[PDB]
Formats: sequence, structure tokens, C-alpha cells
Amino acid sequence: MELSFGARAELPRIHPVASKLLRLMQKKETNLCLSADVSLARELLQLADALGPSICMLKTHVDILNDFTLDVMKELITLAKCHEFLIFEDRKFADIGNTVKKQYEGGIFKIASWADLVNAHVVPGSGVVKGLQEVGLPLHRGCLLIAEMSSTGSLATGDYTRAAVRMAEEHSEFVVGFISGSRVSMKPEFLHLTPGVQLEAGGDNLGQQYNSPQEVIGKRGSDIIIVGRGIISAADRLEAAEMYRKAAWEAYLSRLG
Amino acid sequence: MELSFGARAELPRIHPVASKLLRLMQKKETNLCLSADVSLARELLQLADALGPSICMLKTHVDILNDFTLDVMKELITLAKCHEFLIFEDRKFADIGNTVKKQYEGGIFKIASWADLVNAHVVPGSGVVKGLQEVGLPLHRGCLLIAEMSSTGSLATGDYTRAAVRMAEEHSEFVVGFISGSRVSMKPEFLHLTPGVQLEAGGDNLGQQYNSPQEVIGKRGSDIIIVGRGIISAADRLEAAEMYRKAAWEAYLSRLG
Ligand SMILES: *c1cc(=O)[nH]c(=O)n1[C@@H]1O[C@H](COP(=O)(O)O)[C@@H](O)[C@H]1O
Ligand SMILES: *c1cc(=O)[nH]c(=O)n1[C@@H]1O[C@H](COP(=O)(O)O)[C@@H](O)[C@H]1O
Repeated sequence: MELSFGARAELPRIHPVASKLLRLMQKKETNLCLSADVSLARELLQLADALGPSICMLKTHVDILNDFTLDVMKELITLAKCHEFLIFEDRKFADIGNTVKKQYEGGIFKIASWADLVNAHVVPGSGVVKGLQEVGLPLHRGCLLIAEMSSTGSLATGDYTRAAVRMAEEHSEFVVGFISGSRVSMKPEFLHLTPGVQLEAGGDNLGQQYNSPQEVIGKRGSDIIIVGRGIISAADRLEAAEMYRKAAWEAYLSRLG
Repeated sequence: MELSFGARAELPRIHPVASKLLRLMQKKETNLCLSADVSLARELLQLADALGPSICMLKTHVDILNDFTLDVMKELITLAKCHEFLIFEDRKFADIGNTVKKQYEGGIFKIASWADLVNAHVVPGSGVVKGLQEVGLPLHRGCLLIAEMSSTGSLATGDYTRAAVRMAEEHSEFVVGFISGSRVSMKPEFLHLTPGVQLEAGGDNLGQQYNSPQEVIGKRGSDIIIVGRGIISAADRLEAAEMYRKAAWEAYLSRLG
């Protein structure tokens, strides 16, 4: 039984961060996350401002920003509130719990202070989630677990993916969904976000593989497309964003009815 | 037909970085890597200077340093050159090749500019290594692949571990060995480095598990122990470093002869 984003936002077990997201997806008619894979703060903020209306989420790699400061992140928060989107830092945590706790809270980035969402690899075992949760819980943050990857030779398959699902189910106070290539849980309170998305067929020269929004959202039952180069490489990033938005939104609408 | 570290340093297929490491290990009689898990530059630099003579390597998490600057790294390299140890950034890369390339070279940290060694998880497939190599090779760097993890519930087992070994063999120009709990490769040009080490049985509250140096080096056939809290939390960190060095060194001597 397929529910709209708006209905899912009111599910009994839903995390407030997942609720917030689903509500804005419904309101704005977007299930598109911009992967803002740029090196300049000015470009990041210019993309966030311009594309903000078209997106439900902006995904960051702050460790690639040459001119990162916390003040940059303050302005990004301002744009996120204005345009109504979540910020997701794609840190892809993959260490022991005691370490990831500090990497999340601390250092120069202070990721927990500005990121609504983060993600973690499950390879280290559930300790990884426990450590993140000690930081994220009071801050009303959420976490996505990496159940599958988009890249060639990914080992995130079979029993590995199944472990990802179990680990999410067991930490549903904090874990709000998955990075995956398709639906991996049947629990509707879980979000499925899918990278490796482009309109055109292809890949890159470093193992990345692309599937279309229609395939990912429509056929494979994912919720949100994550799109970097498909948009960022365009001349007009706004036009490209709208193209991806409409593709993902209509694929979603068709699955519902 | 087990060779000494000194002999392994001279193997025809040895990587230059491994060779440099192996030689200093023999020279200093140390197969101990300090995990310098601290939040202040001053403390990182003080531990490096004080414990430098006892260690073959210093493992960093730069993303937990509250006051990182490239100047702090410049100074660490000075100490590394003085005391003769390598710098290993435990970045645990776990993303697509295109992304890790930028995370390794770029951002605020510019890891490749100062870390002799980095490590990577094998979960994304070989693209993760291809991406890092692009930066690492011109900069005369090495990489370790994470074949096993020390934490409870680790998924880095069986076929995954085998996959890591194959990936290293196929990228021997850049990959110099492993993060593992035991010997995973029969090829003597590869290093094995083992975290999750303390003299006493136990663990932490967040899934870390400990085995002793004699167990790891002696019975399980690893080359180097990685030790954080076992040293840093001791009252006397110098004496602590010396105990771990002597344990790991003796264990190595015994396995050899
Ligand atoms: C993370 C996990 C994964 O399985 N695949 C990924 O590509 N990523 C990240 O998503 C973005 C993909 O961007 P693009 O191929 O659309 O440009 C990227 O930031 C990568 O790190
Ligand atoms: C990395 C990989 C692994 O399998 N286990 C690990 O513990 N780590 C890193 O090694 C250090 C262990 O420190 P300690 O338990 O001796 O204090 C730590 O920096 C962890 O991130």
C-alpha cells in the first residue's frame, strides 16, 4: 500500500526530521536532493539559493570545500530555512563508535551543529550507529545507513544489505532511512535515497554508474534521487534541477496511482 | 620462509613507502603505531615529540582536531623527519572514486600533502582505490585497504576480506598493505597493521574490542600494532608506549626465530 509523502509524514513511528522532510517534499513537489559537489563556498551558496525552491535536500561534502567556515554553514542554514530544504552531510562514516562520535560532533567541521542528516556505513557493526546517536539524538538529527552503493564492484550486496536493514530497524530512534539503489525495507517510515542518478545512460571513469530517475523512483521504489554532476555540470543548473525534479516527482506520482 | 622487516624492505616488489617504514622499524626496533586520538594541535605535537622515539608511525584523525591548520601539519612532518616515523591519516575513505580523489587532495585538510599513508574501505569497489591513486601516485604516497575491523558486528569478514586482498594485489603500485586483525595476505611485500590492541582483555562502550600484542603479532601474524587509549589514557604515556613497543617487538622476534 503506497502512501504519499504527506501521509508518510504522519506515520506513527516517524522521526521528526523525516516528518519535516516528507512535509516539505509534498508541499514543494520535489523529491530531488542536490549533491552540491563544489569546492567554493560562493558557488555552494549560490546553488543553494537558486536551486533551493526545486529541492527537498542539499547534500554536502564539506571536506572538499576549500574555504569552509562555520559562517558559510550559518548562511547555508539561512537558505535552507528560507527555501525549505534539509541539509545532508555525506560524510559516510566508517569507523568505530568512539571515533565517529567525535568526527560527528567535533573538529573544525562540527557537522552535528548544522547537518540535519548524516549517513554511515554499516561495515563496522552497530557501534557506528551508537556513537553517532550519542551526539545526534538531543540535537534531533537523523541518520541514513548505506545499504547499497552505486559504484562498480560494490560489496554492499546480499547479506551486507540485509544487515544494513536490520541495523536500521534496531535503531529507529535515530536511523531515518537508507542510501540505496532501490527499496530495501518495506517499512514506510524509512526514507530511500538513491545516488548514481542521471537522465542519460552512463557512468564516469572512476566506477560511478548511473540509472535514470524513472528507473530508480518508478521501477525500483526509491523515494529521493541524489544528483550531482547531472545538474552541476549543466550550463544552467536551475534548468537542469527542474528537469530532474519533474522526472522524479512524476515517477513518484505514477507509483502512487 | 619468514623474513625480517629489514629483508622485507629490500624485496623487489616492495613499495617505497613500505620500504622506508620497514627500515626504520628495524633500526628503531619498533612495530608500534601510536593512535594520536586528541582534540588539540598542541597535544598531537607533544605526543609526537615525546613518543616519537618509541614508534614507527603516528596515526592521525585530523577531522577531530579542534584547531587543525596546514601549519600544524608542517610541524608534525618536521617531528616525523626528526624522530623517524611515518604519518598515517586514518581517514577510512569510503566513497566513490570521483569523490575520494577530492577528499584526499582537497578541502581544508589537503591530506595527500602531508600523510605518507592513508586507508580506504573496500566496500565501494575498486574505484575507491583508482580515485585515491590518481592523487597518491604523483605524491609518492601509499594506501592500506581495510580487510577486517576490530569492532563488534564487523561485516568485514569472509568474502569481503578476500575481496580486499584481491583489490590490494591488483593495485600494488599504491596499496602497501592492510588494516586487519591478522595476516590476510601471504605476500611479504604487504604490511599488516592491527588496531584494537591493549595489554588487558576488554573493550569500550561503543563496540571496540581488544586483543593483546602477543596475540595479534605473535599468533595472528600481523606486523604492526595500532594503540590509542592504551597509551594516551595511561598516567605515564612514555612508559606505556615502551611497554607496547617491547611487547609487539618481542612477539615479532619470536615468530621470526
Ligand atoms: C555516495 C554513495 C553512493 O553509493 N554513491 C555516490 O555517488 N555517493 C555520493 O553521491 C554523489 C554522486 O554524485 P554524482 O555521480 O551524481 O555526481 C557523490 O557526492 C558521491 O560521493
Ligand atoms: C580503525 C579501524 C578499526 O578496525 N579499528 C579501529 O579502532 N580503528 C581506529 O583505530 C584506533 C583505535 O584506538 P584505541 O581503541 O586503541 O583507542 C581509533 O583511532 C579507531 O578509529
